[PDB]
Amino acid sequence: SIMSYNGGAVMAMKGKNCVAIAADRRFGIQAQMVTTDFQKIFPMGDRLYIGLAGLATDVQTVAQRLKFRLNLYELKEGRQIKPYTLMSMVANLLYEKRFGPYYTEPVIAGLDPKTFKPFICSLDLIGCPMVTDDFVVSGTCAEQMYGMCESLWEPNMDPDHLFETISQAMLNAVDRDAVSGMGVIVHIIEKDKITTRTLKARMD
Amino acid sequence: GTGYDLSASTFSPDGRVFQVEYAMKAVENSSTAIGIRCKDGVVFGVEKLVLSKLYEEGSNKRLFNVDRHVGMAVAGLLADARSLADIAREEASNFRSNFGYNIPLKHLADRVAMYVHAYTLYSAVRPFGCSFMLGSYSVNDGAQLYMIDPSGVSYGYWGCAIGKARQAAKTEIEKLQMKEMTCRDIVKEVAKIIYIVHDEVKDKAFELELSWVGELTNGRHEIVPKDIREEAEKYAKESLKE
Amino acid sequence: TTIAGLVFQDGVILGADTRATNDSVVADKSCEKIHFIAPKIYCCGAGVAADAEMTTRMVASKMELHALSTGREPRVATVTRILRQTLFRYQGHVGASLIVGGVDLTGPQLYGVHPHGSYSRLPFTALGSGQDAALAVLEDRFQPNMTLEAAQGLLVEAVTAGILGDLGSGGNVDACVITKTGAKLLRTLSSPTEPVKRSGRYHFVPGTTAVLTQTVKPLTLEL
Amino acid sequence: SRRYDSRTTIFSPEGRLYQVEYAMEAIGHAGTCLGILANDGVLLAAERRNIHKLLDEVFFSEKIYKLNEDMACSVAGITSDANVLTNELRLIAQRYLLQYQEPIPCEQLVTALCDIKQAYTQFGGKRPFGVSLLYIGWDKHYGFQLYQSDPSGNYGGWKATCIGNNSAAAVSMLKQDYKEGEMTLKSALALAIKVLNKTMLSAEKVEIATLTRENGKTVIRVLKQKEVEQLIKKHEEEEAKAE
Amino acid sequence: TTIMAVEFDGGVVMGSDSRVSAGEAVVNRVFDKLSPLHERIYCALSGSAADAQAVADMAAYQLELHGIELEEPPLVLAAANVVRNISYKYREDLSAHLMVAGWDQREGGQVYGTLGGMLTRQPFAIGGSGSTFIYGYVDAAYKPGMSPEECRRFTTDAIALAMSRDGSSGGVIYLVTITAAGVDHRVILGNELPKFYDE
Amino acid sequence: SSAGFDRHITIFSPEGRLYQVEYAFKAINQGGLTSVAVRGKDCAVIVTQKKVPDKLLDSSTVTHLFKITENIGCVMTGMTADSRSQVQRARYEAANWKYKYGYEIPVDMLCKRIADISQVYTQNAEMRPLGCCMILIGIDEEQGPQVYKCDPAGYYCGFKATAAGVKQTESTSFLEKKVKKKFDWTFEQTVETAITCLSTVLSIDFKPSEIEVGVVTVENPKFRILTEAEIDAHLVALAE
Amino acid sequence: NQYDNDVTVWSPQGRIHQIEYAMEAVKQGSATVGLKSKTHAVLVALKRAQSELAAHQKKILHVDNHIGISIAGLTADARLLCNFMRQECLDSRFVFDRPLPVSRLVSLIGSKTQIPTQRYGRRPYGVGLLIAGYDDMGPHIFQTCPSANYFDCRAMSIGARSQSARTYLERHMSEFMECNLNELVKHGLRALRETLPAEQDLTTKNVSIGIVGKDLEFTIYDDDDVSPFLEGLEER
Amino acid sequence: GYSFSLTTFSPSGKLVQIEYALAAVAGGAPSVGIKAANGVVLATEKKQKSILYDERSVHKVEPITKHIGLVYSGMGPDYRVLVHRARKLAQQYYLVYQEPIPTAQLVQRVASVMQEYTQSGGVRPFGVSLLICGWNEGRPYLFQSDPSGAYFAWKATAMGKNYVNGKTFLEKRYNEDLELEDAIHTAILTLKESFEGQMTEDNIEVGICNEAGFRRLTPTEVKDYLAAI
Ligand SMILES: *[B]([O])([O])[C]([C]C1=[C]OC2=[C][C]=[C][C]=C12)[N]C(=O)[C]1[C][C]2[C][C][C]1O2
Ligand code: NA
Ligand code: NA
Ligand code: NA
Ligand code: NA
Ligand code: NA
Repeated sequence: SIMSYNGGAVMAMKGKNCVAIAADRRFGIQAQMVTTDFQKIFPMGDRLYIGLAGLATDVQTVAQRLKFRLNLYELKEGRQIKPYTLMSMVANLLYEKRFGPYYTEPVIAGLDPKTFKPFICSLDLIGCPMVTDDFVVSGTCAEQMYGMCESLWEPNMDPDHLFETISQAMLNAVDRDAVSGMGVIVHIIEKDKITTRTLKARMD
Repeated sequence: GTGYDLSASTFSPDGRVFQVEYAMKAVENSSTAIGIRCKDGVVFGVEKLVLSKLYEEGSNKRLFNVDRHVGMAVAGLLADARSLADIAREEASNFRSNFGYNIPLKHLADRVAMYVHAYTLYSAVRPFGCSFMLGSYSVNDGAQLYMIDPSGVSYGYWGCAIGKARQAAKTEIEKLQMKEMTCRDIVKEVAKIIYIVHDEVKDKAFELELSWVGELTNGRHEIVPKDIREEAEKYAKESLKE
Repeated sequence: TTIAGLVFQDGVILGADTRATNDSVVADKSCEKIHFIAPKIYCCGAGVAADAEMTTRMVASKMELHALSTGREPRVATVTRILRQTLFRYQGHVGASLIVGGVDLTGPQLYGVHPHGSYSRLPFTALGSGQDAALAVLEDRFQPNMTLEAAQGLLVEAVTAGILGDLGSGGNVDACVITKTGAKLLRTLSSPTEPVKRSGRYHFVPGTTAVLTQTVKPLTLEL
Repeated sequence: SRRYDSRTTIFSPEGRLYQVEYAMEAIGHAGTCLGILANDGVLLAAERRNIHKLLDEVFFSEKIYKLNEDMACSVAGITSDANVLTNELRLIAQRYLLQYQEPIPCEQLVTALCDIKQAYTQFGGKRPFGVSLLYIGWDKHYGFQLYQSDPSGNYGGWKATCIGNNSAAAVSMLKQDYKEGEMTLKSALALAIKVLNKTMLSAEKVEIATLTRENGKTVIRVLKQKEVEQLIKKHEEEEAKAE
Repeated sequence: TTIMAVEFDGGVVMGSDSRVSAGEAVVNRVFDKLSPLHERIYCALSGSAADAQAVADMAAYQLELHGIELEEPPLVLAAANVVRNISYKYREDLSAHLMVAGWDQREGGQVYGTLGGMLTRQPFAIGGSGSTFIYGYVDAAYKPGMSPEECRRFTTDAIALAMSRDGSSGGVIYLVTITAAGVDHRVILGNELPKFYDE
Repeated sequence: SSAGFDRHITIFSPEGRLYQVEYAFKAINQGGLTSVAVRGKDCAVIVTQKKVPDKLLDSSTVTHLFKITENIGCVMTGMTADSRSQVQRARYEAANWKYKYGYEIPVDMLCKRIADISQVYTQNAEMRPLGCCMILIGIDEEQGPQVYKCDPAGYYCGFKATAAGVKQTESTSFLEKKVKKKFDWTFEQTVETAITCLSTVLSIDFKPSEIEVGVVTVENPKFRILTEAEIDAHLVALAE
Repeated sequence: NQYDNDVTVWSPQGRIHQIEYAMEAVKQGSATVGLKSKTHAVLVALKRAQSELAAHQKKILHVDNHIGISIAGLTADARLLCNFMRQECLDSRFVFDRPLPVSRLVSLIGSKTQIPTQRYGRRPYGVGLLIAGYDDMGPHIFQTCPSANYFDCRAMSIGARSQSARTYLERHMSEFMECNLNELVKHGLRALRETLPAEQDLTTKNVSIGIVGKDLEFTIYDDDDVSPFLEGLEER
Repeated sequence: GYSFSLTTFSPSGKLVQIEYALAAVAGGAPSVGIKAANGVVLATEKKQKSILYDERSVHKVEPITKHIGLVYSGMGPDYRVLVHRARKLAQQYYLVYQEPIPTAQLVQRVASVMQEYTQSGGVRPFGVSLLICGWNEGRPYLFQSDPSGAYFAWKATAMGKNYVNGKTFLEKRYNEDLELEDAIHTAILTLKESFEGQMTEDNIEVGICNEAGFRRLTPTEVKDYLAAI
């Protein structure tokens, strides 16, 4: 499979007035680990982040081409993009290659730059958007993440409660996936601040 | 009118397109051609002035076969006329490829007239210096005679004349009750009218060109055979004396 | 997916389930499959989710331009034509199976549009993986000129047969009742599966996750 | 058709490009626009021509355009032509960043747009863009920079320059009081207020923007009405002390 | 599908079954496969539904503009060549067989086959998956000089016979009678079908 | 006032006029004919001069009334070939509309479309506007009988009654006085008004072969061209 | 003049001056004669030398085994039109395996050369040809002109002072069809001579001969090959 | 086609074809725009040469989308080109961002089209000035876009015949805190200043824009406003 060539896991989770976004840190080609610090989560605003798993080259191309369109947008519009608008912008980008797609399945997490209400979503490789009020997952361990998320997720978690839930859902999911891991990075997005943490994770 | 007369994409202050009127002047300055619709077909006659005795008989023909059932008679700039015969031929051929039968003459005239019209709208091209007639005969359609001018106008006729003696040939055609006459009798009258409008003083010599399409030819457009042409030329010269 | 449609006495009723599956794994428990085209024209989508999303979006957009220019309420046959001719050009590669239902100056109409560009006008229809369950319920009890309440009941039963019988279908029943006086969007008209609650006492004491690195970036300076 | 052809990209007998020269004449009619380079920043101070009681203030500025994270510009000429060019400057900057994953060095962004303006004067048969631009920016190669470009597609880097209405008068006034290497944006702001006061003073008719470096990040800001008024009164009070 | 067209003195009769099937699934059991190309010209659709509908629509559009430029209703031969040229130009990408029949003031009632881009005028013609089982029947039952009612009866019996043997044909029978007078559309319901041996 | 090429091509004059568009309106009158279109309670009728000065012409081919669709007909005034080109375009646009949208093009939409095509000639310099005027009639399913007109300028509008050609100003001055009076606009009243509008304006007592009449009714919405006998029927009624 | 610089511009008299100016190019070039008998088509030409130290410009060109041409006008336009004729002939032998009927090739020249006379920025071909050929309809002499018009001829002459040659050809027209090849070439040479002033005469340097017929493929005779045809008559 | 510009700089640095296009706008029928606190009004003189004109067939006040509207002064046929293009541009924005186009964004995209016609080969500029109204953040928007491709945000403005006097009349009657119903009244008053004849609900056209969107006022609503005049 093309999606399992590099591997990786990305997940987003909604809390009470906050959102979380997490990813593994492995860069590997098939069974060979190459790098243990590969960036998969890219900031698209002060309170808006995109998580990209799948084929490494396309994770980098989609993030770069999305940043291009976003910069032109905020320059023309003279305002920070809304989470839903960034989702539509990713959908258009991905669907433009409907018959030769980028091998990536995005996850978006943020707070509205005016309403501060949490937003989470995901898109398939050809840009079909899916908004949820709990969690979204993408990666080679989507079954593992769905099991962890379905069991651990609770409705109005405080930043610290959310941090523990997303951390345990990622850690335990990627530890049953051969081609995901080498560490986990988590971003907790609040109205007042962004907390970034790397976890003590398995290195095998 | 000077200034407003160099381009077909320019109207003069009084709402006229002079480049089209100047193209019509080239038709008026040309020799006369006539076409008469009768009870069983259409007959064409052309006053074909001989520019030199060195040219062969039949050179610079002004009568064309545009389709097996359609004939064309021209007046004006001859290269433009031949170019229009090729457009009409290709148009008739295209209809057969699309629908599987012979193009109806009114449709062929409408189609060709719109190519002509297209050359009256822009500075990129010039209007055709040509006026032509299309004649046909079908059992379902009857006899049909159309005439297209440099502007792109197409009309159906009973009698028609284009060129130098356009009005002179018209008053002679009006003297015929062609609706109740046959192609065989009308050929005599066509040659007669050409011999009347010819200018012996201004033009040293001319050759008569005769075409026809009717019940006699089985809807085919063809030349009037040498014998029937000689009989029409003898009758035209004999009626010129008396 | 189980999407169904039905023509009754005073209009049309469109029905859909709310599950999106990613190869035997339920990704979305609550997705909207009934799309807006025009105020009195709606469309149920099945097939490739992105293709159904973008084709409905495209025709709603073309229909707004059509209505703005004409100054008239749009026709159901126009959305059928536009959809048909766009799908035909793509030779089935745009995997949109659509149920177009609506009300125009000629009354209620219902159409089935397939990915290849073929269509049919019908009194009732069903599409998606759960189409045969819905179609069995419609064939069993459809009668022409049904009352709104009788037709809504038949539609909920037809979509429910697909939800329970088809593995690729689930969640809730969404419906859209289109009449001469507009459209009433009944989001979650029925939930065949009642809240499946549990003793989900899964709480982690703060500090159970071992952290190696921490960085706090404040945003109060911008606020 | 040769009769109607204006012949915009041809030479005059003195080796002159008349459409370019006629475009320069238009720039003279547009609002005064100046730029001053200092050791701690750069500035653009421009005369506002959209002054009217019934005009609504919907945009951050009138003549100041952010181009990229480290650059901004100001224009003088046909405003619609300036909107075309400023949009293209943003595309060029995004294309550079997509390619190298670094911001476009200031001079490179200027030369790129200038090559497009130059093309309009050599081929195509089209009229040139009737715009002169002043660019302010920062980069890791030359730091704080000021540039000027003309309809000809010609450019130069400057310590202080002026485009638009009374440009020559403002340039000689700048030539007198600019001290090379000893300018701070506090002293450059006072020089901008002084030059504009003669070549035109109220905050309603002025528009100032600064480009500074704060914590390894570029800060581009247009001054508030309260801020501009402090600079106007500080100039008025400096003349009141001379009397 | 089972489609059929018969010429008579003064017009044509066209018939079709009503089943649209995706393999073993009947997707539409009441589909009318007789489409008007003009006032007195119809076509019978078979093969790929998407292709058949696309060709029928382009032919109807081409023929409408043709009829207006010519100031007369198109000839059935012009309709036959319009469909045939499309089917032939795109024979590798199209998989439909559109039988074209109707009436003219010039040639009257005529039936044309456009199978794979060819063109043939026939006294009667049959098409579709169901036509296979009724070749012997139409050869044994066809008689020259049939009246409009005898043609309808023949088309109905032949199509009912195919509908009973062919899994891909079924439903009701749609009939269309085109004459100088106009067109008569008729439906023979699945319960009112003519009965024959069926064991 | 003129500056440069503003009298030769479609560019603004110092007053903001398009001289070339103004000259295209003068080209309509070059034909010497006048047309009238009147809308009624249940119908819409068009009438124009039919001048066949030569017995040598086939009078059946001399017309200014054209069928665009089964239910839409028009009268053309102005330059003949330009008019036949515009009718051809109208026929194409109407057929193309039904192909893409699956319903018949409304009269206002066909008129708007022709007007939009004409506006291009008004803005692009390489070509001239058509020296012709199109008046379309038809019955709208929701809105009733319709009379629409478009210009060499690209303007278009719907009307209660309208005119074109040499006596447009005189025919509109007649029609606006007749529309102001109390009338129950029957088919007979709409047809007579159009005939006696053209007759009073040209100061001519018409003969059947001297005019041509086209009509659309809610009872029979197909565009119908009147025969010499049917025209004569209305002419002898006006003699009384 | 305002109706002088473009082929798309008709003058108020119904004239295209640019076509009439292109016609002049033919009149400026040296004279060439073309005539025919029942079996042969002959082309005779006056080759003009720019100096005593320069050779005499090629006036006769080979098109196909059954066709040859004589030129008068712009030589680059003559070369362009000759190359067109050669290709049209080649295509006919490739597709039909049969020589292209001469009258059909002349029709193609007429269509091809008419195109630039109706398009803006384009110009007429400034060349006139005399075409000798032989096909199922026997020998032929055709004339093509910058105006795009073409003529079927019994005989013809074009170029500088060619009216003199036409006067001779009009008189002896009656003899041509029964002449033997030597008698026919002689008639062409005498017509060519008439254009020349009374001082100069036809030499083996300024004479070119082209012949095609029932038994002869298109052959060009130029210097020593011209000598046999020259010896016969030398009076006037 | 003609590939050279028809608009060029004069020796005095003027784009004379854009100045002549502005004269076409100046000769056009009056148009007024007033941005009230809770909405926007667009009013125009829809005066027809005769009674024979079917008044409800064609419109001057046109919707672009559910929340954007337009009016103009100058060339009617040129206007229709810009309306079609503006409606199209608004749909492209909606397909990509799934959110109604901000008024300023639509104005900018339509101004670009207008600028093209001042530089592109073989075309003259539009002889139209547009007045675009909209509602998007939580506020009303009124913009003017002129033949050169330049745009301006306005609190209130006039265009066409007697526009300089209409703007002075608006200058003294504008209050930033106006209600939409009060702005409609003073918009009809601005038109009355230059209107020649008796103003009825059939020879004037009004369009409004608020949190509910953009719509035209019916002749019955226009009659009720004229009742207080
Ligand atoms: B027949 O040959 O079995 C039939 C023709 C048919 C049925 O429905 C239509 C609709 C429009 C035109 C033709 C037509 N074919 C089918 O029913 C099949 C179902 C679907 C998959 C192949 C083909 O189209
Ligand atoms: Na996913
Ligand atoms: Na792992
Ligand atoms: Na390992
Ligand atoms: Na069966
Ligand atoms: Na023009």
